[PDB]
Amino acid sequence: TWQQSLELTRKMLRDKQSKKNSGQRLPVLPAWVYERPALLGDFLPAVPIGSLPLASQEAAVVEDLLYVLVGVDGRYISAQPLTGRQGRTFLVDPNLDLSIREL
Amino acid sequence: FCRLRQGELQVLGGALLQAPQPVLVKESELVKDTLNVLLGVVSATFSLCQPAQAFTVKRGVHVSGASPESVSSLLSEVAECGTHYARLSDFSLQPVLDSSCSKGLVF
Repeated sequence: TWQQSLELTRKMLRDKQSKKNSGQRLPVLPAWVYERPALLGDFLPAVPIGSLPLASQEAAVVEDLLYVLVGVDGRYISAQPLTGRQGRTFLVDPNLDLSIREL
Repeated sequence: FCRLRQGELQVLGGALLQAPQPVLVKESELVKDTLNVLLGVVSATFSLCQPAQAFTVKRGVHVSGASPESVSSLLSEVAECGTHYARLSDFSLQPVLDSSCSKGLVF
């Protein structure tokens, strides 16, 4: 996973720094920062769109996208975890208006 | 009256409208579809159909007190405009779209 790859990269960097530092100590960050997915800053990685009004559904999706772009999976469109080095994959509700969901 | 005239023409020609049979379009609905294509988008009567790439008409929208022939004809002129808008917006994305462009800073 992306977390596993990041941990492996940090460990490899630490290993290289130890092999090259001749015992030179380096800062060790609290692992809780890298081990707290709720502490990750990416996008977090809805009313029935056929039932809610197109404007009301659009407003709910607008709040959802403000959350997702601010790192919190939205109601209709939510950007989900990335497998390794990737972006958060956005999955949108399929019952929304065509042009509204497209935009 | 106009729907009756269109129906008489259709009865003379064998009901050869199918889609051109009035797509009952509220002037509000037509304005909404116009606002859709206002973004250069593919509305219902401006859908970017397979053999359209751009505005493709709905089932013959009639007018306020008319049949679909002239109504959807003016709608088709506006649909040519909105189809050009959809395609033109895609062409306007040519610099960004052609990120791996072997044409230099021209495109």
